[PDB]
Amino acid sequence: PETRPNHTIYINNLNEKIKKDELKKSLHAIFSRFGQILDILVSRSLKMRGQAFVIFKEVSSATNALRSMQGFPFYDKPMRIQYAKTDSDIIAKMK
RNA sequence: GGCCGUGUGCCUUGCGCCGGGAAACCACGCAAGGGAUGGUGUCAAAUUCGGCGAAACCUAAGCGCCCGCCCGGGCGUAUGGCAACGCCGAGCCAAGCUUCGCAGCCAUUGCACUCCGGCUGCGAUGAAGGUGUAGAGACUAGACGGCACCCACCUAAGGCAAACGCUAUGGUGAAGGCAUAGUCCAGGGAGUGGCGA
Ligand SMILES: [K+]
Ligand SMILES: [K+]
Ligand SMILES: [K+]
Ligand SMILES: [K+]
Ligand SMILES: [K+]
Ligand SMILES: [Mg+2]
Ligand SMILES: [Mg+2]
Ligand SMILES: [Mg+2]
Ligand SMILES: [Mg+2]
Ligand SMILES: [Mg+2]
Ligand SMILES: [Mg+2]
Ligand SMILES: [Mg+2]
Ligand SMILES: [Mg+2]
Ligand SMILES: [Mg+2]
Ligand SMILES: [Mg+2]
Ligand SMILES: [Mg+2]
Ligand SMILES: [Mg+2]
Ligand SMILES: [Mg+2]
Repeated sequence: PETRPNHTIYINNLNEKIKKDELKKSLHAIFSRFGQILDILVSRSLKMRGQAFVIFKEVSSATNALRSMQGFPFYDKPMRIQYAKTDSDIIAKMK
């Protein structure tokens, strides 16, 4: 249902057809009114397909995205949203 | 269609040998013979532009030489030819591969930060191999070629085995297709004309 506070959020169960260059722009404008966004990682590989990571500036921007856009029908499919249990390599360089 | 020689290519044997390889066996340098060279299926495309190199054989202008000189001849001799054929640069190519773009189905609910599941469908791509390279040339199929597999034989590194050892993803089963089987038309047989010496 929910994991533990983190800047990055683990998203799965999505439409597995939209291209990498297209899906990055499909998440930019919709998930912007929560705060500053860092980077979005998308992979079409068998392990990572239908899965995406989204990183915000602060926890407040990440928690707002967790509640306001919870279970949004993204391309005819609702999305499962959890916090990333493992910290990203981007955040560790800043801390 | 058959004999007698010539050169070049080819394999076998016998011998050289800073080479690659674990070995088998490739690669080379040469010398002496023609006995020996698996199968089955599959692919039929690009076939273009230039350049380098060549023996046997054909020939003798220039040279030397001799007919005492000249006049004419005679001799040798490629730097002239033809050509088996050895390659090279660029473009291009059918399947089987190496890697990407898009579609389609079968899967998969998956926490990753460098990147990665299958199968058929074109399009693009690397590594072989081919074309270029036949008597001018043209078309047809095949194999002696490309690809996949099978068989025989050798070997045994890696893997397996406590171990005698076992096994190929390693090799070997010639070159021809610089036109091979064929059809076709060039060329000689069979004219005339140019160039050359
Ligand atoms: K002969
Ligand atoms: K050796
Ligand atoms: K050839
Ligand atoms: K062994
Ligand atoms: K020929
Ligand atoms: Mg024989
Ligand atoms: Mg044809
Ligand atoms: Mg004279
Ligand atoms: Mg005279
Ligand atoms: Mg002679
Ligand atoms: Mg000559
Ligand atoms: Mg040529
Ligand atoms: Mg031709
Ligand atoms: Mg042998
Ligand atoms: Mg040929
Ligand atoms: Mg020939
Ligand atoms: Mg022929
Ligand atoms: Mg004539």
